[PDB]
Amino acid sequence: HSNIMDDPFIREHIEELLRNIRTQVLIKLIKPYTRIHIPFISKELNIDVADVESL
Amino acid sequence: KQYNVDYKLETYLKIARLYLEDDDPVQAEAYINRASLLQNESTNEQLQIHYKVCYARVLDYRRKFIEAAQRYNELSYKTIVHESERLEALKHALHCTILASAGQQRSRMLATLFKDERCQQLAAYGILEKMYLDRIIRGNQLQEFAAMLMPHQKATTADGSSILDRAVIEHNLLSASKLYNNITFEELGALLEIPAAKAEKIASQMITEGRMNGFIDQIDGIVHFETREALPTWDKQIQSLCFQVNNLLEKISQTAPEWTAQAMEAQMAQ
Amino acid sequence: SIDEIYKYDKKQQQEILAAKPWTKDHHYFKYCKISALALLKMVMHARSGGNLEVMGLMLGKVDGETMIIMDSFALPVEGTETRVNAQAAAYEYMAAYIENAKQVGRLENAIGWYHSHPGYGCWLSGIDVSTQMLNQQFQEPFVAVVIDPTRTISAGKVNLGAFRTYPKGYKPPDEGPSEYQTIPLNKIEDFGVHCKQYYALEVSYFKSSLDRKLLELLWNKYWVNTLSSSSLLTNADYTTGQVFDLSEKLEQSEAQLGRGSFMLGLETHDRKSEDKLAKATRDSCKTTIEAIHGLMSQVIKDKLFNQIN
Amino acid sequence: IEAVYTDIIQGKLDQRNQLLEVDFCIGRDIRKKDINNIVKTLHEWCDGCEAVLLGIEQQVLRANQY
Ligand SMILES: [Zn+2]
Repeated sequence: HSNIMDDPFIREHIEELLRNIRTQVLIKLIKPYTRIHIPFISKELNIDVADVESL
Repeated sequence: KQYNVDYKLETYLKIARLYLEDDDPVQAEAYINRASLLQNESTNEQLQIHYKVCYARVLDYRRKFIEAAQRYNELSYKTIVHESERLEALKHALHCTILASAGQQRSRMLATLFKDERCQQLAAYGILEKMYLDRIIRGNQLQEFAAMLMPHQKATTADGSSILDRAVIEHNLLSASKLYNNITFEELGALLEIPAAKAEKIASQMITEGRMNGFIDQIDGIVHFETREALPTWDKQIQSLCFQVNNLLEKISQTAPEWTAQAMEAQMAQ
Repeated sequence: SIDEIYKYDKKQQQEILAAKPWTKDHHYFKYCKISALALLKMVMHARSGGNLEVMGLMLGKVDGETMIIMDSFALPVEGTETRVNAQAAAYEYMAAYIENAKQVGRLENAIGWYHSHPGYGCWLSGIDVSTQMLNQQFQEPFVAVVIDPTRTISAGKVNLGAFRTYPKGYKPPDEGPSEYQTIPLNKIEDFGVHCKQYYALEVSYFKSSLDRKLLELLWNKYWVNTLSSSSLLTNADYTTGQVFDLSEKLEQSEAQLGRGSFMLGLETHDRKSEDKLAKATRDSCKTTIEAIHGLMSQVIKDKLFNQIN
Repeated sequence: IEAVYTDIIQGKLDQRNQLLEVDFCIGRDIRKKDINNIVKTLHEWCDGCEAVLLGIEQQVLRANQY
């Protein structure tokens, strides 16, 4: 973090980058099947349930 | 000095072979790249055969078990290669195919390898016979194959729960897709002798890669492998029924020519 | 009498050729009857090696408003027409064939020309329009037949379009079939330019003996297995395309009919709009009977195999 | 699965419905008493085929009349 988000601009953009990578991982995970519970996705993404619902 | 293409090819081949037992892919990958770059300039046929053998070894080592099997199978039907060396290359192809990611390409390679009689000569003949003729794999065939591979596992070990067991689980899920229309998490895990979470994860991975068709429902814990509506199932059953009728009629005519004479007499009377 | 059409009456043909009733009406010839033999031979020639642009002559006769095609044959084409036209050593071959036939029996003379359009539709291009116009100068009548070997696979069946040109300067009084055909971008330009310079004949096949022979052979050897599911029609691209084309044809008919109500005394519109309605209905009926036949074979077999006893 | 893998029965398993769908299976022995049932089954099939053959002929005659 001393050389990743140290730049204020990268600090601003890290939230968007995390949102994008989480969206990509979620989409890849839910492509092969259907009707999947939310808490399993939250545990896989290592984030809160509300964030998973919003995404 | 403007070294001729043969000398550069030999040097890069030697470096690549040395790096395979030193276990350092990055630089040997680049050296195989350059050896391929200058490869379509050389003349010597034996040098080309040695290069192809080394390239197949590299493919087997990295993760490219299917591509290594393809290259070894291509090299197996050669003449200048020693019969012992040809048999060794075919054995490498067979082991790579068994260890390969179980999919359409691996199924085609298994079908192709079920033709060589020197495949039947090998001790893994039974193994690929089981693979291609479709069955479920237990944990007792693991020992002999693991011993054969590289006194441990092929390439450079595996440690990914063994590539042997990865392939066993993949082929087991393929065989399940052959029979099981759908399966629950607990019963599938019991069949594969693994926890249900591992079974569902491996099934999802296989579905994502396109090697196993189906979809997974997480509420009921049921993975619907295959559902062929109602027409394809009915059509194949009728076609199989008619084919078995034709097989029977041929068998009576061949094994009992007197029946054919009786059949001609019966049809002429009426 | 199924075989009555095979009788050749030379004097009657001479009488018709002396009468020349086609000079009294440019729409005189309305029907084209093709023998099963000539159809098969032209489709087989057209298919040749995949999608080859080939051509030939048709032997036959005339009967009232009907042109009758009895046989067909091809001409030598060294180096795939390296000279002008697909003829090269054409005259010699043609004359030889004619005399040989007259001896062995065939007394039918030239009635037209056929050629193939691999995957671009059955129509007449500028070259073919000029060719059929010259075929209306020499050999008074003549008919241009167009085949599609690649659409015999794509559409599944495909008709053998039969066409006749209008003389230079002459306008179709109202003739407007409003028939849609899929024409490639590099071919639709020429198509639209010369499309009105000719008209299409109604192509029909007298139920003779050659036709039912082929039907029996196929359904006694290759199509003897009446399983294959039961409906290749299930793939909704051919029916849906015909359904969508039928919808567009009648939608344009209503738009013309709505605009034609304000004009009092336009007889041409009435005939053409009703002609469109009739043509569209037949296409739906032919599609309907095909699906009905599909289920009939389905029902009889499926009921038998499953629950016979 | 052992029976299927030894090329005895061909079919599919439905665990959700707890059903065993068998597409094809081998037969059993017939020497003493099942022959009469086989003859009866064959006679029923022959009678059924003749009934459909007569039905097709009637429909063809009806089509000719139409
Ligand atoms: Zn043309």
